[PDB]
Amino acid sequence: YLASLIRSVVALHNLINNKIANRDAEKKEGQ
Amino acid sequence: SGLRQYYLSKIEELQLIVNDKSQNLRRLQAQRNE
Amino acid sequence: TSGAVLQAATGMYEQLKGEWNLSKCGEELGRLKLVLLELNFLPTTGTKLTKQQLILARDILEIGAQWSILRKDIPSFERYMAQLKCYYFDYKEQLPESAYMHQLLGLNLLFLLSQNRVAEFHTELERLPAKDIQTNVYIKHPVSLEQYLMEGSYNKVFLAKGNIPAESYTFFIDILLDTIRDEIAGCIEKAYEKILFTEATRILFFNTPKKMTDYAKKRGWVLGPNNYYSFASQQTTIPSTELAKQVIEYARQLEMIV
Amino acid sequence: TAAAAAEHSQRELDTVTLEDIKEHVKQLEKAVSGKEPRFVLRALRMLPSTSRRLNHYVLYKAVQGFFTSNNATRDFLLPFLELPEVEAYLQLLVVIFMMNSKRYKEAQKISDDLMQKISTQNRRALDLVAAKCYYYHARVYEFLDKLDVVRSFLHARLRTATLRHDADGQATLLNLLLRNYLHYSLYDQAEKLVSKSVFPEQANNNEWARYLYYTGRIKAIQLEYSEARRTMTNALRKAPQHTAVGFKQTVHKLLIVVELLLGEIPDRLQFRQPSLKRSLMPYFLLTQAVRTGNLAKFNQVLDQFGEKFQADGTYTLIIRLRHNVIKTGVRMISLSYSRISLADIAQKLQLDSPEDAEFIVAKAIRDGVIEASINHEKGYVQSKEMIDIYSTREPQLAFHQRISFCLDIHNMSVKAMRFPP
Amino acid sequence: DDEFEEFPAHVWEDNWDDDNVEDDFSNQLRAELEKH
Amino acid sequence: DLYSRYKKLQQELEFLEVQEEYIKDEQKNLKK
Amino acid sequence: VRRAAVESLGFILFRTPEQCPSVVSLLSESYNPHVRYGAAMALGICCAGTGNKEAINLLEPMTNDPVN
Amino acid sequence: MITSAAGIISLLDEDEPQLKEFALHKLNAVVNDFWAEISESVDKIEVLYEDEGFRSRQFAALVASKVFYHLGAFEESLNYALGAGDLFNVNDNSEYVETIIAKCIDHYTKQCVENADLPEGEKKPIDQRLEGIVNKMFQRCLDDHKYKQAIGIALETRRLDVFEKTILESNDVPGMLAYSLKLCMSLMQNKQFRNKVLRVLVKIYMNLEKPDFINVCQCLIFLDDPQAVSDILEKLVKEDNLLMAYQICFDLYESASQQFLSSVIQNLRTPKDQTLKMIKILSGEMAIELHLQF
Repeated sequence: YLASLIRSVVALHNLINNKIANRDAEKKEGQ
Repeated sequence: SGLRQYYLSKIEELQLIVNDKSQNLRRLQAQRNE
Repeated sequence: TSGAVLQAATGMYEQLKGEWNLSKCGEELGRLKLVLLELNFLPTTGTKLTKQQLILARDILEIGAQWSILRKDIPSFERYMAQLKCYYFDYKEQLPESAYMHQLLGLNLLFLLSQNRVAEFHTELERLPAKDIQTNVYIKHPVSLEQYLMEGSYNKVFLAKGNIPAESYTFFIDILLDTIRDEIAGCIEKAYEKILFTEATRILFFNTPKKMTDYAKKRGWVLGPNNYYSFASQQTTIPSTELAKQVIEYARQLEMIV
Repeated sequence: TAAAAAEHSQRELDTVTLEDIKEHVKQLEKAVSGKEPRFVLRALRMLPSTSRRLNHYVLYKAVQGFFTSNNATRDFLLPFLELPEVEAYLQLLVVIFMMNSKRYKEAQKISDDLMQKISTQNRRALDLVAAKCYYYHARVYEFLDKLDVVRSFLHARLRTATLRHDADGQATLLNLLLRNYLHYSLYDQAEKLVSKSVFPEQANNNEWARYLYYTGRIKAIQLEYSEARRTMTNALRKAPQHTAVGFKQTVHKLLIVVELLLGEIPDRLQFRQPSLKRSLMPYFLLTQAVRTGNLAKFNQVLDQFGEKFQADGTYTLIIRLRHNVIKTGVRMISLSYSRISLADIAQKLQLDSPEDAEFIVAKAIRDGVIEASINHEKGYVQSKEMIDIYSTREPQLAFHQRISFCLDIHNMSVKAMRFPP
Repeated sequence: DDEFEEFPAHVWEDNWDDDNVEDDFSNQLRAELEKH
Repeated sequence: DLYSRYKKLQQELEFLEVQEEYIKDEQKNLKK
Repeated sequence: VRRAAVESLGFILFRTPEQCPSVVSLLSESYNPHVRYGAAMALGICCAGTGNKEAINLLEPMTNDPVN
Repeated sequence: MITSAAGIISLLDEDEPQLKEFALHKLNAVVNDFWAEISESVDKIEVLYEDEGFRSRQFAALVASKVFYHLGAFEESLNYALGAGDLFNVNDNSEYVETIIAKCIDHYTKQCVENADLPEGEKKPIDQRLEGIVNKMFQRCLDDHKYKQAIGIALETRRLDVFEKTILESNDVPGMLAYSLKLCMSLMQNKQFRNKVLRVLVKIYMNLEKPDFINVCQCLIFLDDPQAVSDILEKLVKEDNLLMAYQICFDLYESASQQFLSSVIQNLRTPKDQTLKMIKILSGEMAIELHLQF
């Protein structure tokens, strides 16, 4: 359970990074 | 007319299916490329 | 045409009123139902009759419910109050208030107690106006009965059975007493480990001690009347297959590519 | 001219808000043109702030300068102000400002115009704007105080929006329909509909919170206290933090009531919360009275605060309270004891007779709030022989639920991982 | 974020037992020892 | 037009499905 | 066999030339040089005499590879 | 409004076949709001349908279909919608009607597709009223001047008769023929169905007032019918038409396989100068010589 919790937290952090990168890329491309 | 609406419904359903399918496929492509 | 049929409706409704204000009452009620069907039960959002004859339809439905309670017909009973509650709650603005309504609603509430649909009961309690719940006696008395029952003062509700707002509350006291005996049973099943015969008798109010064998002749948890009845004593292995399924599910959900 | 200076500053703010509206509109064009049938949610995220900052002259100039593509529909906006998605979003802003002005008649006329337009246009990226329009139309008819035809019409719209496999519209329609049923006290029909329907598992957090609140209300009045309490706690958790004070207050009140019914005591932190202290103070008095077990205090507080009790709606639950007041007494008596006798139970609960105490403890067994045995041969209530719960499958089950949840979060995250190219 | 405008709107960490009204423990102890 | 678009989009859907299962299998092999 | 399979895939898909690049692009950036060669030849056969744009775009980086 | 249908379900539960019909009428009236509670009472409607009926076998079917629709069990809803019969009233603007028609079409297409490949004898029987609803939809499409996409529906349903009827009785016969050929050669995969559709297409081309012999020859190439194409060429040469025959032979060489060309040449062998130079063109001497010279 501890292992799965850590893995899920890491996955969420990766998704947050991906969202930030995608929004930055789209904003830069638009402007 | 009635069958026109029938096809519009079918287009919409399969179009949403295709859109989400393409999104998932591009995500998988990024993963495999990594 | 229409006016003539309305006049005939009033005519045989007054005929029934003069009749009783049993079997022939049933056929009269059937005729009234048929006539109302050539007429309309519910205007249903698009006719808007606003009929004193619709008030009369509500009335004849009430007398039909009275006949049903006299006959002790639970199906027709429920049918008649379903229709009556529709009429009452739906067209409050269009129709005038019926003073002979809270009595029937309280009777329905008592029947709900006796039949053990407490959830429904509370639904009708919510539906009812809040003030009447306290102000009225016809509505409050079922509320007090439920209050005592769900508190657990079975002796107190037995005592309160004597208080009846009207004779209409008939045979519902009896079926509710049977329900109370059922709850006391419940207590016997999953509490009161190793209960005694006389204690069971004087808790679970059966009839005469010779009939005390009741509820064991029928519900019968293999009572095994070993003098004390033992309460029939009514009341460590690894689930490896299930837990292995769970663990294999974890492995599968880890290994899947998604 | 301080008035002139303020007007010029207001017009500068108007230009900024018009630029914001342009940004939202272009986001709508991006969404429709491209994949990801979204970013309409991005545009709507500022919808509350834009609606708050709206102005009469702002809307008038917007309608005057826009809607130039085609159609003369600006004749339905200019007199009262004196594209696939852009028309819908601007028009939604217009009707929101009309509601702010409180002119319900033309508000509902214009909303019906919206509703016909959206019913005509069977698009898939317009579903979110349609849901927002449905919510605001339910609200305008609430302000008009009719809420009669909404039942039928939103029911039909829900049928259409569930025949189409939509989530946001389904959730919004279900929430509004349940709100109508509750406002009219049609608890039976609400229960039937929630039983025979399925809430979209992936729905907006706000709609999820609303649905849990309504379902908890249904269960509480339907005699499902455990389910009502857990659903209501989940709704409170899902609800926003620095807003929605009224929704949070209602959830807190009903949750406190349902906990008191279950037989527990609410956390004092709720009452201590500044945003809820004054609102919940009557329920603080009620909680104190129940904990003390003083029927006189209970009755006097009920008489004093009956007003708020119609304002919210708890009377059936508030008498079910008295029931669970005695239930809480017996639960604590069994909690802080292991072999207490029936006579001691009667003495401590002030019950009239040991037989009455016996009946009450049996009903406590009904409710499962004492989880204890009893023996009337000697007359004492033995408790379940407490077991060291670690050499058993309870820890396994708990860890299993949590592990499954963590795996599901990982799966959902790695699926939501998106690449726009 | 979205807001619910639909629904109408000490420096310590207190405890439930605190509000309970009872005699001072000094008086309670004095009584206990007097009757013991 | 309508039927032609429907058939084209159906073909696109099925093809993307096969390409997805390919990407899955090949990702498995690359992990190996 | 892997290379031959990719070429055969191109043979299968030539009838819709724009469609094949969507597939063979992912192979084109493959760690197996035989798979890369198969991707190249499959794209060539599929889009032969078509002058497709993304096919040439994919070929270019492959035209600059360390393997022969 | 009404706020509760319990009274109406109670009316339904009775045993009077004069009250029952009015109860069903009101139920159908209010189903747009009260399927919620009508659902658990549907079984009563099911048993009330499964009987002599007395107009119930016609109205209870519609009511049950409506309630199962509002639920979401389209599989069960469709059967009772069919059992309703003429009460369906296909020609009307209603969302329930639209969706039930869509599900009917989907089920019919699925059954036709799955049974076509099965033996000529072991074909699962189709529902006659289902076929009737589908035929009514066909007729509506034809009447609404929507001749296009009627061929699409027919192709999906695997029925060549309606496809032929709609392609024939319609404006722009050459345009519809070209569109159908595009669909048949491009999208649809099943080889047997493609052969049948192309057979129908060539039949229509021939029966046309001025047959499109070029499209006919291309279809013949696809079908691999050297005897038929040889007969076509023999007839064309017999009538005073030579340019069409020459172009047909040129396209035949440019498209069809060597074995097919040899077979058609043998069929031709089995004025005569016309036949001789037609055979030479089919062999392709002039084709290769022209390409070499170019």
